[PDB]
Amino acid sequence: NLTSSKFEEFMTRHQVHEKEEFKALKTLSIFYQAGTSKAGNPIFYYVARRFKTGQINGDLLIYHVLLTLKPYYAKPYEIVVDLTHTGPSNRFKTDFLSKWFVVFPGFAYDNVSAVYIYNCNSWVREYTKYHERLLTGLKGSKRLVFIDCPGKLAEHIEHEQQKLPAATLALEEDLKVFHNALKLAHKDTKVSIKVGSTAVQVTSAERTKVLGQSVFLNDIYYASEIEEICLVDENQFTLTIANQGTPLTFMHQECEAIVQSIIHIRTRWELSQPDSIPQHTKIR
Ligand SMILES: CCCCCCCCCCCCCCCCCC(=O)O[C@@H](COC(=O)CCCCCCCCCCCCCCC)COP(=O)(O)OCCN
Repeated sequence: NLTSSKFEEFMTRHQVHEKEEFKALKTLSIFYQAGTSKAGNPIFYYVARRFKTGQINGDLLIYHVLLTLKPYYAKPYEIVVDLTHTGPSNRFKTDFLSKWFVVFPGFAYDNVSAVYIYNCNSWVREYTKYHERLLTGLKGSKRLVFIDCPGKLAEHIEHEQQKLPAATLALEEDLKVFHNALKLAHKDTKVSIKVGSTAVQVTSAERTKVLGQSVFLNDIYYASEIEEICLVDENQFTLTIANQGTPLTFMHQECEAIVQSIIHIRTRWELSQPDSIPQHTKIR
């Protein structure tokens, strides 16, 4: 017996404005409004990789999202979802994922004009497949728009109005592209490794079906997550990532040149961290 009105009433009396954990949600900037699109509707951003799946009460996030939509959700609006560097540590669960469908007034769902998903990656696609039963409503919908490059965003949201997180923008500068590479797995597929100053981006060069739509799957591995860099052969090199299990092996004509480039970034981070040395070793 849960509806949009009871949830709204419950939070109000269960006062949360002075919790000192509801305030931090604003500074963290998980959900905020910025700019307007060509059609003239306001645009809201959702930074997906700022939510830790077990550190705050889930109901607080819903209330914060709701409280910033009341003045606007009576008319059409648009949402930009930023999935940069999203992983299993910031997922929703079935108990908490199904709440999002039964908490807002029924017309709030209809006013959503379009959705712009940004920087999808492999984990998200697998996450969608597992929960495909719930997300059947979104299957094949025409309101989902997938962005392939930052330039395409200009068409829908005009430049000088887009406000993405400062971190997200920094991940598209000083790039060192290596086109035509190939990824070695159970089923290989073209990729294009890029090695910026801070992190390594494995941008797939082939479109794949996500929620019934073809799209590219860009993946980002940060320096701190890089553990092993080796060159088995000039044809192939292998990378090991923390907590990801099996290492990733790729084939390129100049793997040694690419392998050298990654080492430079890793070495600089080693100097960057001030801590002398960690204590003990984690074993699984
Ligand atoms: C109603 C307004 C909702 C505003 C939400 C703002 C915050 C965005 C957060 C997006 C990620 C987390 C929530 C994802 C589930 C949202 C489910 C939902 O509300 O879906 C309905 C409305 O959705 C929308 O209008 C916008 C959908 C947002 C984008 C969804 C992306 C899905 C792709 C995978 C996301 C993986 C996220 C991983 C964890 C962060 C679909 O329409 P319907 O016909 O089923 O509704 C009638 C139900 N009685």
